[PDB]
Amino acid sequence: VASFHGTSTVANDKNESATINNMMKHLGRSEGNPVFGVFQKYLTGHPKGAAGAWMLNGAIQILESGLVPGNRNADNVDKLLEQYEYVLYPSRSIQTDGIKAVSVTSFGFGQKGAQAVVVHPDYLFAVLDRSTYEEYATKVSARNKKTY
Amino acid sequence: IKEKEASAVLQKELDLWEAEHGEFYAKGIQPTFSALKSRTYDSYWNWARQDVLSMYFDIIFGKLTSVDRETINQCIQIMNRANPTLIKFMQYHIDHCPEYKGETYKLAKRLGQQLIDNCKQVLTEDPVYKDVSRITGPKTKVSAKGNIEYEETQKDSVRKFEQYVYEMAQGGAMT
Amino acid sequence: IKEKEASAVLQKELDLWEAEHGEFYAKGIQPTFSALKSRTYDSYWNWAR
Amino acid sequence: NNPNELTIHFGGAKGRAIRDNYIGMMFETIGEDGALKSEKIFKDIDETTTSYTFVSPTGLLSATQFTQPALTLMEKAAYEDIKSK
Amino acid sequence: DKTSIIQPVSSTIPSQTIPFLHIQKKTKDGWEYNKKLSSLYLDGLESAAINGLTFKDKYVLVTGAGAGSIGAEILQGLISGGAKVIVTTSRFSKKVTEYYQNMYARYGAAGSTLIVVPFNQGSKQDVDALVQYIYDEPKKGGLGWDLDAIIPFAAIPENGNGLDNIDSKSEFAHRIMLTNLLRLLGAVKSKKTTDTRPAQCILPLSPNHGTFGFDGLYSESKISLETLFNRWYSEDWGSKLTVCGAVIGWTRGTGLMSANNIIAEGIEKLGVRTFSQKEMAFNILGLLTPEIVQLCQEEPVMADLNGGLQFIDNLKDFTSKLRTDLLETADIRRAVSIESAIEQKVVNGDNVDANYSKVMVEPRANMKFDFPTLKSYDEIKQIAPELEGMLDLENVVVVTGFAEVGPWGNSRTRWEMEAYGEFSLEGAIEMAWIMGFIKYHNGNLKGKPYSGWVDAKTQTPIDEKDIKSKYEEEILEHSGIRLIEPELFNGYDPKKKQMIQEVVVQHDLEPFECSKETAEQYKHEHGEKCEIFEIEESGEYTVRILKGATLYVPKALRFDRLVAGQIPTGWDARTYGIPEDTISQVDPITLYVLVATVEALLSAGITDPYEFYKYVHVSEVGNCSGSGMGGVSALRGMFKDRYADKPVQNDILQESFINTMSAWVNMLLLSSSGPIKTPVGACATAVESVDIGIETILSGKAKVVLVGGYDDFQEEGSYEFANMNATSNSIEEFKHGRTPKEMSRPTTTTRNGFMEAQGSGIQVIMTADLALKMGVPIHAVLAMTATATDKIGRSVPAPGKGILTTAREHHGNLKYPSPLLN
Amino acid sequence: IYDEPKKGGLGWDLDAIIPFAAIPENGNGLDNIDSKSEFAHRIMLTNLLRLLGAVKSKKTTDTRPAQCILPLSPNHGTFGFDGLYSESKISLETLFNR
Amino acid sequence: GEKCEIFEIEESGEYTVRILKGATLYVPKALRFDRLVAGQIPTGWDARTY
Ligand SMILES: NC(=O)c1ccc[n+]([C@@H]2O[C@H](COP(=O)([O-])OP(=O)(O)OC[C@H]3O[C@@H](n4cnc5c(N)ncnc54)[C@H](OP(=O)(O)O)[C@@H]3O)[C@@H](O)[C@H]2O)c1
Repeated sequence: VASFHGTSTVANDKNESATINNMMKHLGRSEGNPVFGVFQKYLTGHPKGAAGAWMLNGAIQILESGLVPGNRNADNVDKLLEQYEYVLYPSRSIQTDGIKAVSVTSFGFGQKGAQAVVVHPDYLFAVLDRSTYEEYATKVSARNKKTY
Repeated sequence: IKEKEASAVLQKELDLWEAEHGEFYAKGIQPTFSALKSRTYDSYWNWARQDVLSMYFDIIFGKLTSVDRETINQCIQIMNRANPTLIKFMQYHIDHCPEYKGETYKLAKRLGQQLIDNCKQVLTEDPVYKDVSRITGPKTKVSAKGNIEYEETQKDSVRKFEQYVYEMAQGGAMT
Repeated sequence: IKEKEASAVLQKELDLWEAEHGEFYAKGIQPTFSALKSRTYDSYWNWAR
Repeated sequence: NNPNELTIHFGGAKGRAIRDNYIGMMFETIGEDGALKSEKIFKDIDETTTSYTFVSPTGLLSATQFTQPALTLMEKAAYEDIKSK
Repeated sequence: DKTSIIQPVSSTIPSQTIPFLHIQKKTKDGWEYNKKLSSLYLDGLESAAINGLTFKDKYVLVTGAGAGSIGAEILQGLISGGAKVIVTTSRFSKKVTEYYQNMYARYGAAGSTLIVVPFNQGSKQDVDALVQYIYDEPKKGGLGWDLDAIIPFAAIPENGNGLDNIDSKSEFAHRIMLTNLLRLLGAVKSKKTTDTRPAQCILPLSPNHGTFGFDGLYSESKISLETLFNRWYSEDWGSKLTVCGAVIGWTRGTGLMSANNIIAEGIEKLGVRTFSQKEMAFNILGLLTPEIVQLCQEEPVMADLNGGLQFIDNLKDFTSKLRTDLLETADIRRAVSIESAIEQKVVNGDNVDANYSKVMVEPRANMKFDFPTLKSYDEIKQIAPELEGMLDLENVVVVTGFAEVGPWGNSRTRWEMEAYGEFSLEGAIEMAWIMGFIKYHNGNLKGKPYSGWVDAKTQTPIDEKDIKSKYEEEILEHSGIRLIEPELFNGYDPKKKQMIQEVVVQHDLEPFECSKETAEQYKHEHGEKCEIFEIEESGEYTVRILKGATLYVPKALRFDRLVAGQIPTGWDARTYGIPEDTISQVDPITLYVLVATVEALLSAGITDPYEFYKYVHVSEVGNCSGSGMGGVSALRGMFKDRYADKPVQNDILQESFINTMSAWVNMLLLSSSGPIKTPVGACATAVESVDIGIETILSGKAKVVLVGGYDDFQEEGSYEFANMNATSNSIEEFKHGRTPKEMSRPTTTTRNGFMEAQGSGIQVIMTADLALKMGVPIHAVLAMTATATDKIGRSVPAPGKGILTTAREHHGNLKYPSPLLN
Repeated sequence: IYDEPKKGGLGWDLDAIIPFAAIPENGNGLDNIDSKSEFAHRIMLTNLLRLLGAVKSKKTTDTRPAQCILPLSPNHGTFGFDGLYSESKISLETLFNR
Repeated sequence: GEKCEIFEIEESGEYTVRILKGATLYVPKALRFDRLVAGQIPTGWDARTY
């Protein structure tokens, strides 16, 4: 996915897609493998300060469940964005079979933009041997009941 | 006093309209069209890739088996929007659809290959409206308790419009 | 000022009727029947002679 | 009002009574075969095409088949008005 | 896909048998079934069945296509073929247009375009304006279209208005169906100029002219539509319009007159047939085949889709007795059942009959916490092959916790309202709890001992199910993007935004009494332009302002931005446990940051903050969070409030800061000494904070660091965002008929700016090995993070593509690929 | 008509109705259905039916039926530009089934 | 609210307004403050010089 900043403004919604398309182009995405656009600002609004946090929780919840939310106000995607092949603009929640990693780009005044990338927790657990993983799992279980 | 009686004049004018026409008519003729409220819906080029995908997982999650009629309905709907980019979008997905992960993937990869081959033909050909949904007829029964329920169940002899037209051919003059 | 704008309200109300219906219709629906204006004609017994 | 595109419509009777004129236009371009190939100008117009569209990005007044009628009309108009005097 | 039919259905028509869908042809005697035309029509329908229709470059107006109506089913047909459709809704709301949008996303064939417009067919003035909006040029706001086919189906359900009760609803219905429908055609004709593109009208005729009962003017409306056939000859518009009348038969559809779905099964037993809505859509879409089209272009065409019902004498009596017998079986099978039930309840006694009714199970809510589900090890070795022993755990950041406080409540009740659009049961009692709808009362409740959920307003017990059915209306009414409610903002009423006006007095005011030092300050700050005089009986002075002084008159002005994503109305921290003292002191946004942080740590499986110090030193628990412009409520206090000398907290300036939030966090929860930093990226500030968190942790400066963002919405911030033309004007959204919950429109072709909201957001990131050594839930792995400055300019608000540089690399020659990727 | 003389009525009871009143409207083709046309439609149909729906209500005894006479026409739009004259006079035939 | 009146000047179109008894006004005032010292930038500093 690419959790877009997506502040429903004229310039932002095109510039963000432009950057995503160009950077997925330069890195050589396999043609016809676009990243999905999720646009929480449709639903939550734009928390002028904390936009990135909502976007990042969205990214992590996505990594966990595998669902991909949709812009349920995607009335009609602007014609200009068809030129950005390497992106997709869903408007309907689509539960997929699992997501590897999610991008989070957010743009600010005075040209301080930023981008985070959240890879799935599973690929972390595979760096470590069996005993450590199983022993960690037990402590997690215990903590889970305690927090519950 | 002057506007207070001229207002009474236009009131004795207006009440005539309502007296002759009645309320509901006056409430209903309230003009509501405003060009600013139009909503043009165009971006099919995006919904196409949306729907290809939504099918791609509905298949593997078993929520749409190939035998179904709705899968074919929307596959027709897909190819009604085929773009040279749509072919690539489907092709990559089918190429990397991992079969070893289960059996539904094989179904998905194969149906996808079929649809890809089809859109490669219907490409550049004019969109077509071809309904495939199952024909349904009325069936109203009353419960053994006595409740009147109306069920529009599927016909068993008339399932495709190919058959519906033949049924319409037999008519009722000789019924 | 109060009746001068409420009169404007009922005017923006009334003009809707005419705009939707047009003039001739509004001029024609003017009710004209009044039982007092009846004219019964009976006295045949005199017209005969 | 020089537009950038024109869509001809073959509507009812007289609509069909026009697209037949377009169909009847059969020009010749001597190919490598040399045969007098009475070939069609508008391969896009047939007995099925209901309406045909012209496009000129600059403006229809620049398309050769439309500009030169405009020119010959304006010139003959000026000439005739002059001769009237 | 393109099969080929050799045996046209025309040959399947039984001899001298009238089909169910036949075209009629007019003769001097009248209309009668023609075999040739109807055979043609059926052949086109069969071709459409096995191959299909196409309406590419077909410009159509469709009216009265409400959801669940016939007109809605031909829309799926028009779009799927490639039409250019105008639609119309007698009423326009959110659910209407989104239904249309779902339709267009599910059947929007390439090239097809849909247009939803509000239009009441009852208004002469709506019809005047609509075709103008259709035939006028885009440069004047029109559409440049040219209608090829009109489908004016709109009609009113009027019923029970017999001949003597023709009421206003009846006259209005007659207007909608006939005397305004004809005006629509008489307009479209006028708008036409070329006689090559005739607009095929489709007229929803009916076979029942007063043959049914009490329907008001429905009859002499639908029957007056037939005059067009003769008028197509009599009048001059024979080439502008071509009439193609359809006689829609028994449709077992909704609305209109569906009042009879129960007797359809009955009358179908006479060998007569009804139709579903899709079937009737197909039967009419058949009236657009390119050959029927031509056929209409020279002859008015009566099309009888009535499925042979016209061969039933006194169909009224038939249907009446069918419905009568149906009700007579229903009621007797009901009453005899009731009687035999009560007879048993008497004989067997009312003590065992309750035991026949099974004791059903009431459901509760099962709010767990449910750390992300751990797959098994060997299983994970399949998702990832030999990635083992490769990464240094001590240098991998991992978000171990997170939480929010947003207009949809916490991170769960937002994710649900997002991914599901509807609250589950648990996610509904939670939103009730944080909105202050229910309160877990315990102990004795009106004498009885009680331990369960209770209403908050009347304090009466409520089961876990009635939560949704009872509050879901209010929750969705007071949560998320909505019009701004002033009680959340100290009386900030956008309709009456207050301002003070610099005004010079022209006549000295009346002398008023005041205090001593106040009078002194007045004199010192007004000069001789005022007077002060002591009241020897009081010691307090009088003061009179003189002509020429400058006064400040209050005023208000109707503001535009009436929408903002408020925190769920009724949210209060006491529900979480923040002591009333801190509440009374600090800026509201600090409350948000605290209530976020606590449950963030909770989401990390951390009960008390001090648990960290069991595995890490105190100087290694930082807080790299920070706002964009946090404290606006206190900046207001120190700038615009003190200037008014309203009673203001003395030390407000300590909260006006941006690091003052993380200050309170450390002061109230962590009491740590790790690296505090505080970014400000006002819009993109919560992501740069994460970059800071990583450069912190990987540096070894800290092993745990809170990282997030937060900000508060207030008046002075909104007004100035408006004057920059950044947020979408609310008034201009309501002229465009956009409801509040839908004017935040990312990527939309008609987007108009953003919609600001408030709240916070927190994440407790952490070294990897420390995470799995504490045993916390590793929710994620922040692989990359960066920021960038875009390019030289002269306008701050315009963004740029600087962030692209996270992906730039070198592509000169790849004969030797970099072995380092393998 | 149906009220009593003591209340100013007539005590009559109509045995037959002949509602012929109509407007000369002409030249109002299909595109120029104007206010005069809507008024004419009102006079000829949607107010004529109301007259009968009223007389029915005023009746109480089913022995004296009021024979309506309806000025139908054989030309349903077969002539030229007469406005709503057609779908007025032709809507009068629905009564038979009604 | 009603606590004031507005009336148009038909000769000007611009209105008169009279405030009525009971309205809330905002009178200016001043008060001698304490902190009269701060490390100003050298008086006369101006960027144009740079
Ligand atoms: N279905 C049948 O069995 C049958 C039988 C004989 C004839 N017909 C004809 O076929 C058509 C289909 O009707 P139906 O019975 O299937 O469904 P219906 O319930 O008659 O459909 C009514 C539709 O008309 C629109 N509408 C209502 N009032 C309106 C107004 N004042 N202005 C503009 N539009 C208005 C509504 O659209 P919004 O909700 O978007 O406002 C609504 O969806 C009818 O017009 C009828 O003449 C149908």
